[PDB]
Amino acid sequence: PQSFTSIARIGDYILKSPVLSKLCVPVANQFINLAGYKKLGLKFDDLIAEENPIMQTALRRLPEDESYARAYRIIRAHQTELTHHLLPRNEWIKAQEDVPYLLPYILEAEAAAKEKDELDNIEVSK
Amino acid sequence: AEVTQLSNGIVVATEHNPSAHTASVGVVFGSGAANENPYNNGVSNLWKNIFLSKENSAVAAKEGLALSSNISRDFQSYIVSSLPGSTDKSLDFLNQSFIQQKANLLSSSNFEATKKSVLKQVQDFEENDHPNRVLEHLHSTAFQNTPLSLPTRGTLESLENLVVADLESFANNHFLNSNAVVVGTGNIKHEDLVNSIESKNLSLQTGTKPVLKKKAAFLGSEVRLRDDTLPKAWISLAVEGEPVNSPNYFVAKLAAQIFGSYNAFEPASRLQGIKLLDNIQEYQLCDNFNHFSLSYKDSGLWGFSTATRNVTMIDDLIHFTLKQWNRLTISVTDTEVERAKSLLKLQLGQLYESGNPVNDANLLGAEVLIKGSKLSLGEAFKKIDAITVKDVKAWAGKRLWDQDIAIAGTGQIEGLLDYMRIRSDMSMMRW
Amino acid sequence: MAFRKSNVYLSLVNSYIIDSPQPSSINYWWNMGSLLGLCLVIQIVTGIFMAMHYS
Amino acid sequence: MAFRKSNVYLSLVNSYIIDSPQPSSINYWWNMGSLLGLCLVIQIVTGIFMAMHYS
Amino acid sequence: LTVSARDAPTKISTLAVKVHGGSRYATKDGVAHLLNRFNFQNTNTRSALKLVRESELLGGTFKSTLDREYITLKATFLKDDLPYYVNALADVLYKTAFKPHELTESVLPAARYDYAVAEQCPVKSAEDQLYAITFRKGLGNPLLYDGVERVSLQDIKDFADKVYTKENLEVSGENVVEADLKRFVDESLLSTLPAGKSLVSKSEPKFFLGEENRVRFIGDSVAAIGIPVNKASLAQYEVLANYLTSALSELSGLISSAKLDKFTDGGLFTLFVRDQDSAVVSSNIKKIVADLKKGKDLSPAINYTKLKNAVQNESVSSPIELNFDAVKDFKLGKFNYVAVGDVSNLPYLDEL
Amino acid sequence: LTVSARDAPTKISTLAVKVHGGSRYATKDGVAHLLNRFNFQNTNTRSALKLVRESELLGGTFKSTLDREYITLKATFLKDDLPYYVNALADVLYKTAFKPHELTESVLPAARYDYAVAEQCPVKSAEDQLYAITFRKGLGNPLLYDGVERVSLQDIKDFADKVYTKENLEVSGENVVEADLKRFVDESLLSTLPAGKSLVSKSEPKFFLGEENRVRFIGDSVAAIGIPVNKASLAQYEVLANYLTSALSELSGLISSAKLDKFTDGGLFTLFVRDQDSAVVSSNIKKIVADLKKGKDLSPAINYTKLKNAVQNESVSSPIELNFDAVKDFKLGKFNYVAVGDVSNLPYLDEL
Ligand code: HEM
Ligand code: HEM
Repeated sequence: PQSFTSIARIGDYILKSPVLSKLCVPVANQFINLAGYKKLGLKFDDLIAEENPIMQTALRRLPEDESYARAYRIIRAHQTELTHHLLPRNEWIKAQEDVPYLLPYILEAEAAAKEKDELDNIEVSK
Repeated sequence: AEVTQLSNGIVVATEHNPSAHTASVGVVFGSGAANENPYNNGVSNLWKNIFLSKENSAVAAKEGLALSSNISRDFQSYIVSSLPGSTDKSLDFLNQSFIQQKANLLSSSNFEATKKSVLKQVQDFEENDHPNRVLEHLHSTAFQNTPLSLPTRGTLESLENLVVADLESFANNHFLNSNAVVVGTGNIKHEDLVNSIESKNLSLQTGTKPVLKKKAAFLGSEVRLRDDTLPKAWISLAVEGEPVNSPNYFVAKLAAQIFGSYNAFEPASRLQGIKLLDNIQEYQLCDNFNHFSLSYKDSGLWGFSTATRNVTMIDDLIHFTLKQWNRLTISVTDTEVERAKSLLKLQLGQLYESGNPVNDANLLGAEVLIKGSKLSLGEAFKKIDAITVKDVKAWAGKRLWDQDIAIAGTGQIEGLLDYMRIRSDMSMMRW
Repeated sequence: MAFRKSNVYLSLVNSYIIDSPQPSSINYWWNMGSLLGLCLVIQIVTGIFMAMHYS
Repeated sequence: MAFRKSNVYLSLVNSYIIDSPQPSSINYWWNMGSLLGLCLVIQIVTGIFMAMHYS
Repeated sequence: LTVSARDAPTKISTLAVKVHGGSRYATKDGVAHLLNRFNFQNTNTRSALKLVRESELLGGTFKSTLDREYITLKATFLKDDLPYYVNALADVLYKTAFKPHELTESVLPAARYDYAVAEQCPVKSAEDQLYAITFRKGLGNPLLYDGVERVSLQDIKDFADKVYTKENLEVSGENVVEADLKRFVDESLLSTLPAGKSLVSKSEPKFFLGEENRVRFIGDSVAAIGIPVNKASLAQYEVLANYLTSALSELSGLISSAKLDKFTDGGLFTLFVRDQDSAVVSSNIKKIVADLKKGKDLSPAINYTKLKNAVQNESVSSPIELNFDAVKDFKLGKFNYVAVGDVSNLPYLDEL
Repeated sequence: LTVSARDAPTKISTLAVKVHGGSRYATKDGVAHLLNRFNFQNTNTRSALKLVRESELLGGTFKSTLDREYITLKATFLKDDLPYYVNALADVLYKTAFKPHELTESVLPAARYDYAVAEQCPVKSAEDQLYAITFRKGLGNPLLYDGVERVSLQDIKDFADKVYTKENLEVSGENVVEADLKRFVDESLLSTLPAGKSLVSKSEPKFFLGEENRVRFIGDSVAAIGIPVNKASLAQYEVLANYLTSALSELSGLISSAKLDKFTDGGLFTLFVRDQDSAVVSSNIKKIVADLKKGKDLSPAINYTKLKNAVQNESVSSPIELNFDAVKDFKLGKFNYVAVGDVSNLPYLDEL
């Protein structure tokens, strides 16, 4: 319900700042480590809720190999949570592996839908 | 631009265009298929096709003339087009074989071959061309038992009782000097056309056409020519619209242009600025639609036609387009009016300003025949630019909001609901 | 599609009492079922409003 | 097809409690709903058998 | 960058950028069709939705058409909106986005629709069979993509920057001021396009004669003959095409259609005889070739085809400037032949 | 009514009635396929369900096969059940019901399935194109019904009346007493069929050389050559067909398949090169004909040919009995050529 252009806007303003980044990105790294989705073998873009048309178009536009890897990571997380264990520590996602891979597709679909409604509520100057 | 003069009996109209490479003259009568019985239906088709016989058109081809003709509801035209230096060869042809010496055209063994090919033509129309035959059935059920209900091509049961006596009787009753405009488009000048139509002393006939005893009245009705062996479902649906010389003529054209036309398979037809598309695109309700505003002398028609293969959701297609029609009465925006203004100016510009002078001859003949002159395109644009949102709302409250409709359908129209649900869709309960 | 079909409950209402295809030839003896449903509503409502006072 | 699908009532029972596809990941907090169903049946039955003696 | 215009005191202007990028220049089969269906998708600076919803409010539409020689990018609009449309077409030529989601959602279903609508007409089948057996690897390329050889997205980008070059396009404007059009085509993105090579070859396209092909088909059956025409005898075959369909000939009731496709290096004369039953098509095509193997005096049809050529050069403005007066006689020589439909009852090239 | 049988001390008999009613003699395109798919439907006295149930309880199966020359009705069974299967085949030939509800429910979908699985192989597509361009309206008729010309039920009854005659069939039993079979094919309904005439010709089937056909196809690409063979040169092309697909040749890494179809009055040698990309099959077929146009000695492959001919005529005991001893050399003359698939990258006939 907060669309990703707003999140990216705030995050780019934080990361492009010299002071704000050096205070806030350590807190975010500790937040990511405490969150513990990586221990179940999941990247964060497997966590986003997919039942809106924006994410349905982003998942439809995602390429084939990325979609197969995403489906495997999801099925592995379900089987892991079914047994109340974690994954072995060699099977955890590393920080370099936790890449934003769906985010350009989400940002493109959101810019498309925003331009769509701004051109549906278009008004002329006459 | 257009100039129009009146000779001893004939009105002459030209649209001179000196950058054209063909010139085109002809005669446009004022009695189309709305001046027939249900029993001589198809006489104007037989005159169109004996004017374009092979032995009548071979004589025109040896002189470099190309024949054309058009049967409509109100008018009918007979056009001879050629190179700009040979306008009097065309006037000579149109005189010596259509106007005065029409006894070789109406030969038996020419009438029989032409009647046979016209019968084959309408037989292949009635079973293969589905959107146009439901537009003709929408006309035949909206205006029933009044003269506007007649198909322009005629009828297979009607056409096989026709003889040459019927053709010459219609010729005596309607091919008259009081009923005809002589048109000239292309780069023929007006003074040369009047000088060569008074150089020859051309006279058509001298009577006056019979005046019809009843005017066309819109009857809210339906007709269902259902056929489960066809792939799609073709549905035309219309209200009574404006006739020509209305004050609401261009408002009806603009209100049809608001909802426009659509094709499901062209990618730039899915991106139009119509608010109906983001209701009918999610489940792919239709293949195409087009919103028309057909204007005649007596009455008119305003509505749409669709073809769809989603035969399970026809009723929601009808429901969504009629709930989009309701917005013209209640909540049509400024932007939809401006967009339809620009698209209507483009559509009228492509219709009138086109390279073909046969089409200009048909349009100029019908317009000058019905109202004595022709409205220019600049005046048409100044009448389109003056339409406001209040004009569209007033017109839609008059002609659209809670009015009787006429429906015609063929194909798999089991999913199409009855008259009363569709008619109750014509006015929403203010929500 | 229409909201009376897209909804969970309104499609039940639609499919039973709004868009439900009935044979066109059925006569007034086919109103007895709707009549019995009205009768059942009458009995239940009046029974509750009397059981508020019955011992 | 099977009789538990080719019925009217057993189709509903099959679709809701027999062949209902559940996510395999759901923990023990996803039993509270069937627990509330059991509780509701308990309340209704014991209340009826006490209303047989309540004045 | 040949810019040409033609003024008029009227209301509708029409711009066209025509590129030598048709099927004749296609690298793989149907890349010209896929680039043509790609044409008006989104650019790097303006979406495809924004283009349509601003062109509707300015009062004009875009189209793009494919044939054997050209990819034509047409813009029909109200007369005093010209710089918007020259920048729109310049952006389409210079910077179009080429996204794979656009390939898989819009362009491939549009091309699949185009192929499925042209597949049902047996005259289009016979015409492409005729082109393919006459010219083999130039003009005889398939016109539409049907996926027999797989075209990637990189193939479409490579074809796009092969044919969208500054020497390979013309800009032609009906009802446009020519000075202002020339001022608006520079000071644009048609000045930044690569000055590539012009793909048109002034050679002769290496035809083949006496060939025959037979295609199974359900429905109407078509028998088609096809004759390649050089640059010299072009107008004799145009007079023949206008003579056979007019009322001057006794064969006009037997011929379904007859035309002459003209190019800058010759052309192809095609004749189709089509109906629903093979006995009539066999009888008719035997009568056509038995009458054309004897002479036909084409001199009655000269003024008629002068008019017809003026008519069909009103719509296009590609003038080929044909003589029509030195045309006296025709006699059929060698010809390629295509039978589409019930080919177990259509005649062979032996029997014609 | 030639009746021949070959006894054996063996548990399983088989019994074949072969009629000359295959696709060679089809009056309409695919009426033989529909009669073949119609064969073991119900007769007047016994339903088709009852035949299947009673034959299963007795222990045997029926089959009906269609090739170019024959329609074969085969019955495999346990040895002492002979007169049941004789009377079943006699009833199928004599009195089949020919009901429209059997045409539209069980025969037409089976034929549609047959054509839909034969379309997917480009080798069978190329083989029938080869037959059609070599022989035109004899053996060039299509094997399977595809509805290009509509075959009604009266056409199937007329074709069955034409070909199910007493002079047009052969009764051929294996592991069966010939005196018992000869007693059971009279004392039957095979002896009151119409004594018509045998449709086989003793002439030569009027071949055609130098022809070429190309059809597009999505999938594998097949380049095929085909050579019509007269009766006296049959053994040489059989030694060639077994030489080209054995290890004696340098070409069977390139040749996907090669065979020789033998009829009474000649045959057709077919060769197929098949791959998934067109460059491989193009260079392969160029190499095959470039080194078959120079000669080949086939005398190494004579004993191998005698072996393969023995193992492929062990099945049917009406073979052709070629000599194989006088074959030495082969040189490729003229031949018909078929491209299937990516036809604008496969070579043409004049490039071979
Ligand atoms: C199925 C529908 C019902 C039927 C057929 C029915 C029938 C009856 C009948 C015949 C009586 C006797 C009336 C008399 O003779 O005076 C009665 C009485 C009564 N019913 Fe019902 N009833 C129904 C539903 C209900 C319900 C649902 C309630 C309670 C909520 C209820 C509450 C009562 C009460 C309180 C009486 C008390 C005596 C009286 O006031 O008449 N009824 N019922
Ligand atoms: C929704 C489910 C129900 C709930 C939550 C509920 C709740 C309660 C509660 C809290 C009490 C008070 C218990 C006490 O303190 O003594 C009570 C009493 C009672 N309930 Fe219910 N009840 C339910 C269903 C029913 C039903 C359906 C009936 C009738 C058939 C019923 C009949 C009674 C009666 C008769 C009492 C009387 C006092 C007693 O015996 O305890 N209950 N209920």
